[PDB]
Amino acid sequence: FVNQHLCGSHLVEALYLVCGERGFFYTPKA
Amino acid sequence: FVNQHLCGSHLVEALYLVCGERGFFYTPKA
Amino acid sequence: FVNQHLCGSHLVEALYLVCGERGFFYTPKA
Amino acid sequence: GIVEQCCASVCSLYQLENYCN
Amino acid sequence: GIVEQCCASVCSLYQLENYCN
Amino acid sequence: GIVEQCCASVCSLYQLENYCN
Ligand SMILES: [Zn+2]
Repeated sequence: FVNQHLCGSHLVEALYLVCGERGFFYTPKA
Repeated sequence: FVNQHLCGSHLVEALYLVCGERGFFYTPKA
Repeated sequence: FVNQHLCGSHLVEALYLVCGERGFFYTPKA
Repeated sequence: GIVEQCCASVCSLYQLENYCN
Repeated sequence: GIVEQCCASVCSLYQLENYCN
Repeated sequence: GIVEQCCASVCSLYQLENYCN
């Protein structure tokens, strides 16, 4: 696991991989 | 449904979701 | 097949399509 | 078209409903 | 949050482990 | 390599055929 530059859809996608069946919260500064 | 910034492949992908089995046309200014 | 601007994840993804079951090497300048 | 705006400015899914068959 | 940094700067997968349930 | 050009400039799928096994 290295340093990733993740923007937009690619970010919630990385969360899908890192959390899986645990689930996640996507809270961007509104 | 909010305002989306969609570029490149992410755009025809949003069309896939919005149209589905209806089908779509991808016409970018050439 | 036209000229594509491919960056980041979209690039290894284009390799998946172009190589398939042949396999590929992803070597970015480190 | 939408390709232009959806990328240069911003668009809505209801506007993308225009490009469907 | 992470949305901000993961895009403006850079983040690690172990930092993304924070947003899981 | 291609990573560099495919992103900084532009590349073709036939050039991506070079990175296959
Ligand atoms: Zn992208």
